[PDB]
Amino acid sequence: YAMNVLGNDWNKAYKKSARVVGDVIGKYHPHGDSAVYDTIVRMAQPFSL
DNA sequence: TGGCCTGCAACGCGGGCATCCCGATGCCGCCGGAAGCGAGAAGAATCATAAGCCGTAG
Repeated sequence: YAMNVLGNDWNKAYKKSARVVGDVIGKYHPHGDSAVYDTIVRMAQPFSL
């Protein structure tokens, strides 16, 4: 939902992950930073999904 | 297509009968072995008590 509200489509340029992590911690998931980053890494691994 | 079962006819040998000689055997007495499973001991299958990682959380 945060990535959709931010407006980062597939046909756009890349963006830094720290901004997205900070936004998620600030608005919706204020439960640390390690879990969100680990979830992002897990979603980014091709051999994991 | 080749071989087998059976009817007809001819031949032979053994079933039955008795008994004399005979071989097992039931019984009796004396001696042997194995069973008797109960118990002691060893081996093995199974049960009971720690970790390692799977991913977000502190």
